Amino acid sequence: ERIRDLTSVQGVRENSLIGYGLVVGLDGTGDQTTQTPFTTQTLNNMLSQLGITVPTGTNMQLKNVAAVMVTASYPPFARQGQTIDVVVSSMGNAKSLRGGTLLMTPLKGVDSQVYALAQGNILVGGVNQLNGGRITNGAIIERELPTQFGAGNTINLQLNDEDFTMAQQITDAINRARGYGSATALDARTVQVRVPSGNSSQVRFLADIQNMEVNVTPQDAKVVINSRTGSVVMNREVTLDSCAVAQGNLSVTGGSLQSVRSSANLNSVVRALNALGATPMDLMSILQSMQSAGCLRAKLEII
Amino acid sequence: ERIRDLTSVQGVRENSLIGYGLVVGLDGTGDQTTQTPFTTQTLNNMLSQLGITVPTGTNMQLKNVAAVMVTASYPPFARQGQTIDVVVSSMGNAKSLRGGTLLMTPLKGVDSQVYALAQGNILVGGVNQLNGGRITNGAIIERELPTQFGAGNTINLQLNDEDFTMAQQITDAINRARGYGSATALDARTVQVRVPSGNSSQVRFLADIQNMEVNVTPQDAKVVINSRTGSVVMNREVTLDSCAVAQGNLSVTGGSLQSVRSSANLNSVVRALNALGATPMDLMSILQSMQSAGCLRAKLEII
Amino acid sequence: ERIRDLTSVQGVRENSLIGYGLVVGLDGTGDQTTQTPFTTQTLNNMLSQLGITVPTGTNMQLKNVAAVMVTASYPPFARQGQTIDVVVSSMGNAKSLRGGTLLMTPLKGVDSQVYALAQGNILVGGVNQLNGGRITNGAIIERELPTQFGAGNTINLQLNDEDFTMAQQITDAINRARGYGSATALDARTVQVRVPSGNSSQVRFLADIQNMEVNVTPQDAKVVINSRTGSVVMNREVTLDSCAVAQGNLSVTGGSLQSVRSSANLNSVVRALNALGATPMDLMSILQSMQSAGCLRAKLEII
Amino acid sequence: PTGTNMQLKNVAAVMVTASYPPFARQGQTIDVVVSSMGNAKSLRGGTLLMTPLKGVDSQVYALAQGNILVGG
Amino acid sequence: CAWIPAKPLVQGATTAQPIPGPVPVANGSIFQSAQPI
Amino acid sequence: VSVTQQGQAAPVQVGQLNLTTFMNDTGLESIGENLYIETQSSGAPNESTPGL
Repeated sequence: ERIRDLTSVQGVRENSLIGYGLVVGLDGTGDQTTQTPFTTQTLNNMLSQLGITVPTGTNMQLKNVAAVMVTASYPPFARQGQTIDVVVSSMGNAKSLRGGTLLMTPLKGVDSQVYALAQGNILVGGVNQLNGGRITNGAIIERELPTQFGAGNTINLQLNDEDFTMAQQITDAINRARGYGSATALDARTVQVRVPSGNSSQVRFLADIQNMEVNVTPQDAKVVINSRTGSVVMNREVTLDSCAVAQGNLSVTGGSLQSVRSSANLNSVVRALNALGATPMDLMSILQSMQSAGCLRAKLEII
Repeated sequence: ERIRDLTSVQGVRENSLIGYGLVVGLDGTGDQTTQTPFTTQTLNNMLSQLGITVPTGTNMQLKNVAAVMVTASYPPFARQGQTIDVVVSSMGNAKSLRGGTLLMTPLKGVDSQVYALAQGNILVGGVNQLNGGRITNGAIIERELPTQFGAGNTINLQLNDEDFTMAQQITDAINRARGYGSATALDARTVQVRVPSGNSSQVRFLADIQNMEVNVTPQDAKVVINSRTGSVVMNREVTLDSCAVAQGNLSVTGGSLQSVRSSANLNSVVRALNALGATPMDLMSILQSMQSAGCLRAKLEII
Repeated sequence: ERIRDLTSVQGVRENSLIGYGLVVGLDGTGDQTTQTPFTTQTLNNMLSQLGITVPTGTNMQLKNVAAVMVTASYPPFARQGQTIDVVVSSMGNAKSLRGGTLLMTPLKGVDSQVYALAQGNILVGGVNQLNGGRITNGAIIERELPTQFGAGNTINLQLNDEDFTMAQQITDAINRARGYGSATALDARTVQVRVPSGNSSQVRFLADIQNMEVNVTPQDAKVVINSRTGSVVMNREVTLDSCAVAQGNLSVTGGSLQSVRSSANLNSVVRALNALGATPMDLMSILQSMQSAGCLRAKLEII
Repeated sequence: PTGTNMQLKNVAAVMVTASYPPFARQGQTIDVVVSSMGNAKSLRGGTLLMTPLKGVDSQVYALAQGNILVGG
Repeated sequence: CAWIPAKPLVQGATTAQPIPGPVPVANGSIFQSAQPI
Repeated sequence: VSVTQQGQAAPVQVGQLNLTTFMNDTGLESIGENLYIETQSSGAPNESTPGL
């Protein structure tokens, strides 16, 4: 059950759907409608569609209606009649969408075609975000996408992370499990697999391939630094080289220059860095300086 | 597993993608839209695309919408349908993006072509940055880049750091592992490797090469000084020469002139510099003066 | 491993790259944009490139955008696809760049050609500088420089410090290690080395030469005085001549005239100068007066 | 545009001085001194942009760019 | 009178074409200087 | 708001000055310099064209 966790099947992908709607039933926490003319304009549009023509010159000050944007994911092999979850986000000067209801909303694709219709009740946590909510099974699929699955005798497994070693390992595992020339590698990210012609046979082949177990070879050493959240993460391949480190208000537990020993595994690296007595914000600067000097034998990525 | 940590494969590189978008669902912490006309202009553009035409003369004062810039990395051998992480950063006078949602955003390359589409929910730490966030698997790849991998019988390993000794060591290791004329050195940074013609064979060759172990020869002595963060880092090759040092409010633990002994290894250097009793900010000036005089037998780099 | 620390190889040099960019995602600590018109002008340029045309007459008051200058180093034998670190510095009236993101920035050379593209997240220490930051692997190399390495049978080792004795020592070491006429000296700074024609052979020759050990002969006596930082550094070759010294508020530990004995090594000099009981700021004037008189048998350099 | 008010706070105009060593060769690096020229308060964490270093004959002999170290 | 040929005050060509720059040297430096005067 | 331009024989419309009406006017909070902030006792500012 590792191949399904390391790769994705070519043609089996997700799309993004967007749409505009109105959320009603709020407890006076909707749009002000004086700074958001589109709310009243679209409410008048809906009323006109339903058979009510409000005169153009009239002041409408609503409190229970909010103009919202609805986002959804079009799943692979989606069929009409199926339901998907949607996210509803306020667009202007609304206060809360706690007990609102989303009216009929057409969800358009990138090609500006309706692929789903959204309508349901919003669930809002209520420190919690008030202007955003989620509706489970809130949209029904209305259009279906053609696909080439089942045509041809080749399917590509696309690795989540590029690696020649992992691509070769997956290819060798498939060849060890299902014949000599069952899988070949095209690059560091794509493995081409030969499958029998048809739909059911390819589904069977993919079902056998997906749950296969592949031992993950060691990746590249990498230290991920998030300055916006104040976090540091080091994987198991990080090593250290011996060198001296000095930083403000940090001293030997003594002098301001502290030795850092040569470290081979991650436990040694953690011990050496904890001997410094550094706050993670200080550890960020220490790690960047050590990468500049050359002690840190890892790829420092700031995210 | 050291060659993969010391070099990069020619043609296996990452690109940078940029785009503009709108983030909705904020709790009154969005753009003021009076000092940022582009937010309202692009919201009107989106509404017009969706079928709603707000009259040109109208005052729109939103609070839950922020105009943002989205940045992403195009991975090597990227295939359409694959997902990548994106970074979302506010552009003007917005207060927070804590619970926002990124709408459909096309990510352009340097050639101003769409290579990915971004849409998802932002994660913001919440001392923490409020105007910046990250969306994991927030963008789907839409375009693929042609490449020459698998063509020809030559591939170049490019060292992260230039070194004739390390280039020769990598060349000798490859020749010791995979035949006489398997690898040759072109300069201090590039090692040319002969591979069989084809795609699968080159993937196999790179998989064997990448995890090979190479003993790292000693680099150049280097002292990295970061005055903006107040840090000093010295690698294992730094030595010291005997000389006298004087600085304000520093004295023998006595006279203001303190002797610094000749030091061969890093432990001796650390001991000699800690005998001075110098704060790291004082140590920066001391090290610069010693480099000027000639005691410091290392390359002093200010970063 | 001393020749690599004493010399540099001809043609193996570093260049400097500069560029202009915008940093977004700040927490209200960006440019005021009223005193920095170029920030808004370049933001409008970027938006126009992305497809958004903000009308010329409009007031844009941003808070999360700062105009920055990006500096980088082009390494020797740089290849496209490789990543380098960049420094990001604010240009006008910005308050902080703590959690900012650098957008697509072309790094130009002296010839005004793009050699790299910079984009990433800034790391700022946070007494610490707030308007300056560093991005590790923040720029990808896009252009490559032609070079003459591997052509001809001559390569010049350039000493960091000019010295006839050190040049002769390096020449003699190379001749002792790799044949009779392998290296010759051209001046006090340059040593010419004969290498076989080709690329791999010269890399092998330089790999053998670089890690060679050379005993450093004694340099010129030198006393470095930094009045701006208040430091004095004396190397091991400094000697003293016997003479009397008088200075304000300094007396025999008695009379204001104190004898300074003739000193041969550095320990004797340090002892004689510490017997004076002089503050380093007083020691600066004392040393300058002694150099004028002739007691100080060293070169006094003010840095 | 020529008519515009620019009031900066993070930029200082500076003069850079350096020493050309004996037998200097292109590609070699030297130390430089950076000194403020008018009404600036500090250069503690500044960065020097691309600066051509001229000789007495008004010819470029070096290019200066780096991070300044100030005692403080 | 106005048809009599005359020599203008500013004789010769009134424009100059830029000369293409010298070929850069293969030394590993971006800075390339024209032949100094 | 209309502005006359030289040569042009017709005023050019620039913008509408809208007046804000409150349902409880006494409950506004006086900031000082001739300005009032909305208050929970004087909520819902209604922006309307003057005269209606």
